[PDB]
Amino acid sequence: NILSSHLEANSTEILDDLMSGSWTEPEIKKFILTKINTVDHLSKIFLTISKSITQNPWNEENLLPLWLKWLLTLKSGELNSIKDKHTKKNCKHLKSALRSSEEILPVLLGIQGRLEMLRRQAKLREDL
Amino acid sequence: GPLNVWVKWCLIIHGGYLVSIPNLMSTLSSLHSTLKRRSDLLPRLLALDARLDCTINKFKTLNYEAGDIHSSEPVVEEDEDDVEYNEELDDAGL
Amino acid sequence: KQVEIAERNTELWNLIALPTYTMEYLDI
Amino acid sequence: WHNVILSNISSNGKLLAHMCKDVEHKSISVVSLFDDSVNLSFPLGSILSSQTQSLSYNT
Amino acid sequence: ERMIVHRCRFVDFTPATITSLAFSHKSNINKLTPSDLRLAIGRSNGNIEIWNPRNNWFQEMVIEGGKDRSIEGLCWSNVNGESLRLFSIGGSTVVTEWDLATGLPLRNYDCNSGVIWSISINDSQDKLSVGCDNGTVVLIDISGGPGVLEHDTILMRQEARVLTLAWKKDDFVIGGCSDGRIRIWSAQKNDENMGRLLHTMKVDKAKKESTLVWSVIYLPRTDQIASGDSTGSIKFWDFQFATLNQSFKAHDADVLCLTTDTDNNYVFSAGVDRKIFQFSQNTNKSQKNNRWVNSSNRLLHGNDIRAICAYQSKGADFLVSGGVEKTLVINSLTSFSNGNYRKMPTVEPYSKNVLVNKEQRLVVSWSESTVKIWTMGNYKLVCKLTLKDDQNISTCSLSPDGQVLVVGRPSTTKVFHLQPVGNKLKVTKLDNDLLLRTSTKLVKFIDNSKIVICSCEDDVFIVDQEVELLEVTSTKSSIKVPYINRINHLEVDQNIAVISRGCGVVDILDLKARISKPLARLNNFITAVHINTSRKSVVVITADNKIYEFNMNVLTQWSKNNTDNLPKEWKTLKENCVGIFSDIENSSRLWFWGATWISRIDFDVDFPINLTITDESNFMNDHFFFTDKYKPLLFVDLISSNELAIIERNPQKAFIQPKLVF
Amino acid sequence: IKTKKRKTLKNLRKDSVKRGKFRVQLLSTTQDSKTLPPKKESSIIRSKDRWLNRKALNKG
Amino acid sequence: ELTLTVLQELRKRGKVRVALYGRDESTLEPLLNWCLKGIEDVRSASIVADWVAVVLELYGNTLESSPVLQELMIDLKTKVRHEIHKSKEAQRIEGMLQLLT
RNA sequence: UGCGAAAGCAGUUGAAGACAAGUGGCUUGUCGUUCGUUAAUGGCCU
Repeated sequence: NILSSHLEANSTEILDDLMSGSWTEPEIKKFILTKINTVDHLSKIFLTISKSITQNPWNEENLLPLWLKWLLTLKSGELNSIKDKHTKKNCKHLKSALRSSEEILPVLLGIQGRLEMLRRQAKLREDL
Repeated sequence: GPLNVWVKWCLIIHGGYLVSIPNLMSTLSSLHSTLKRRSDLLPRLLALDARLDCTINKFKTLNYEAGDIHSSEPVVEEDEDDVEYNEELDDAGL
Repeated sequence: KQVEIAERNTELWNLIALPTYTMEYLDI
Repeated sequence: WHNVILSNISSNGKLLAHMCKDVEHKSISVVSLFDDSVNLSFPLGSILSSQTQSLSYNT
Repeated sequence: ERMIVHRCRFVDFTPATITSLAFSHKSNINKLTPSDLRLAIGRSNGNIEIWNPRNNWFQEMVIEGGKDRSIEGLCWSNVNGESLRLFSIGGSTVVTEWDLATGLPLRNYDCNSGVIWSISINDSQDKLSVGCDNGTVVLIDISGGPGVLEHDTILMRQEARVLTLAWKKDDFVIGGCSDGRIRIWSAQKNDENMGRLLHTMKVDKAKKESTLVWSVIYLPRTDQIASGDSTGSIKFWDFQFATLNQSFKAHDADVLCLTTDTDNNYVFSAGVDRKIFQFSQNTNKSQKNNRWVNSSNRLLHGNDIRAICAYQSKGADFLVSGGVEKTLVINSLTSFSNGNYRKMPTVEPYSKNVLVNKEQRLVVSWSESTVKIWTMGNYKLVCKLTLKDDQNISTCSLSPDGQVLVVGRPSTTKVFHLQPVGNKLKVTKLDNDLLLRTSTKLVKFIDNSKIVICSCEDDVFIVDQEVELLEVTSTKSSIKVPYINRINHLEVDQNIAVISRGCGVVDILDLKARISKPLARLNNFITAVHINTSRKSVVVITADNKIYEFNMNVLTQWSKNNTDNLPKEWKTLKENCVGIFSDIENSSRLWFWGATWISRIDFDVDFPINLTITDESNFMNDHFFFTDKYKPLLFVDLISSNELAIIERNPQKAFIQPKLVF
Repeated sequence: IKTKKRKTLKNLRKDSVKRGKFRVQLLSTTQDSKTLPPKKESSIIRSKDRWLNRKALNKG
Repeated sequence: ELTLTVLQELRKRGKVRVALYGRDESTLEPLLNWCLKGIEDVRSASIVADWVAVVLELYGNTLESSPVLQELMIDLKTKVRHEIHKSKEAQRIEGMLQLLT
């Protein structure tokens, strides 16, 4: 349906950002896997999603990161072999954009502990 | 699992006594060392469950592409009535 | 949602036979 | 000896062997030095096996 | 349509382990290879193949044995001027001498003491040692003529079983036993110490298990005995003084078989740890000091080596080895470590075990004493016949229309009516005592009822009666190798047959008049024969891998330019084409196959121009398509005008000699 | 019939039954005795291959 | 500690991959069935992590074929899920008493 | 390779000559050759 519209648009020649938008429109998990299973080659979906997740490594939408993790689950026998000239610095800047969350997961878990302590002692001292 | 429910309640309720104590880390060192060694390896098992779950759902979706096929694939047989028509001494007999 | 984004990003950081009978074709 | 790759001398110092690099490949020559008792030479392809020519350069 | 290909792996026809290799003639380096040299391979299911090492090892004849029969040792005997004679022990109390013509035992001499463990032949080949389980060494007088064997003398007894034998000359007999010792008896008749054991030697025993001396040879250039035992150690013993010169700790487990060359400059040895060791004495200092060195070591076999032998002549110097893995391996004698080697295919089907019929899309296949039938669809096993009144099987044929099967061995044959009852068959014997009494090699079905039978005693019947067959000139190779003038092949369809005997004689026969009209016209052993009804032609292919065709009522112009316009694949071919047929959609194209490839030659086209027995020794006298992507090949055929049947093989504990880990 | 087919097969195939104090052996046929060498002694064949597959050489 | 020290000696010394090369279903089940127990402890879990990572790196096809180590990988997944909940909540207690200095 | 913190941040990967194989050239690959660039079943002692 709309997954087929996004498939045809992303397969023809153009409209890759609008293609990921149309993929984010219906946005099924099963159809998300099916759109990776159907196509036989990509027009540097890894490159455009690399620049999107590089420019927003902190977005509340799970759509493009879900698409990236299923692309890397199902097609990484070929993403390491499609291209290795711009794709090398692509994975480099993606890996350096994403390592900071591994750097700051402990402070966020610490602040989560802080806030749970504060809210639970405030629920405790509730003035009878 | 069960006992750290006790340790979070001791900090919440007695939040004044052990902030007025002068050496918190020196007085409950064993808690600090236990939690440091429990939470120090968190990136390692993050990488472990990423790498594990990736292969797990990889074979799960590849086997869910054909999960109905192995329910009636086994059509195996055995030494059927060709063995009875085969036993030529038992064909002279019966 | 920050710990969720951080967990997924860190996952991305650390993420960076013969049958018994066939049927095939050959040249005439 | 006009091109030497490797060399060794016996324990008594009575003779010495060395390598040549004289063409398709190298060569191996032994010579007694305190007398003309013996001096022989041969290409080392007759030393080497037939397996080694289709194997790595370490062989 | 394009060619749709049924790559079948249903037939699990598996041969058995090579247990004994022997060469018919001894070595004689400075004379030409004789035209009568045959290698003999006794397996462990009881069949004896006989191969000829001319032009990459074709297989002349096969002598099958039946249920629960094996063969442990075999020796040749050729007194100069008389026929070859082949004796063999099984796991029993008899020696069995075979006549090479029929492929049957012509003598079962029960040796008069116990179960035979080893056999050896005297030098000058008038006596035969059998070394038995009760510690006896029995001499059998061989020189009475081919067939007649007499008991001669039981040598002085002992406790433990003698597992290997050798002779020094006509004089002494050496024997390695299962108590770790090596005895030396004197078989010199008309001496005072005839038959009594002169010496005993004891090898270095294993610490935690019993030691068995498995292989013993005599080395005539020096005066030693080489001996391999079950510790892996290989020892060389001075014969006079009966004592060890030097021991090597070579293998990691037992040394089952060891052999030597002509002038005893090398000793090769092999066993269950699956490496072949070479011990050399070729240096002038080695020969003047009597000092073998452990020269080299090769890993070529997969599981074991149970048999090793060596041949060395003016245009042939190879050692041949085989073991638990069923394949043969050829290496060079004087160039063992340096030179190359050839691992033979595990089966080259010169005698087939599979054929198909195009109606019902069905295929029959017979292993030892059972036949099986399945149909294409997938595929479905429709019937089988594990006839156990039988003991040994041989060749088989089905009627066109798929009605009656006939199975046939050299003792009898039997014919079974078949009726497809749906998802099964019904099979019934139809009695004919002429068939039940006749010996059959080949049955090939003139009609739906008429078959032609080639008997093992050179008779050609036509049943359901007698073809006149002219005689062949008996020359020296025909009297030496006594099966050369025996009918190998016969091919027939529609009342016109052609037979083929391996002297280079291929004779047509009209089934009406039953007269020969010979077209012998050949130079060596004939690999396959197929009749082309188009062109009115016979198509022979010989062991040299040349395709001749001739007409009927000499070779055509297509043969005359094809033979020397033949492709480079055929000119560098290693496995002989064992089967030819013709295409089904076109009556003029022909489609043939060896054991590792499939080719097809075109009837009219011609293409433009621009470790063997290799000497000047004679033979046994005195659009083009090529593929090999179905190389472990057993049988191919056709079904209808677009599909093909390619039935092949597919695969045991072994001594782990591990590859380097990284 | 499933639990005694090998019984009736062997009891119809085998010979040399007892008759009181006696035992009535069949003599064999020149057919088999001249078409084939006799069977291997399974005792000694098992001894040789059991030796070559003893536990002390670690096969795999 | 003896299983841990031979794992660590094979890790430091040579190759995990050399120690794991010739394996199949029946000869990997001891390793993974111990890795279930070793993933709970702090002292073993780094070694258990890299050994499980290498064995799923070089046996990803046996994952597809054999179903009777798929379930072992699933049980290992739920084990690492419990352990990662524990290693997260320990960091939360660490922060909530870092607040009390 | 350089700067670095253990993270990372910038840079890549030319030329000549000889030889080998394949089909005097052409292709491919090597080098106990030069110039430039910051760049073989073969395992451990008593």
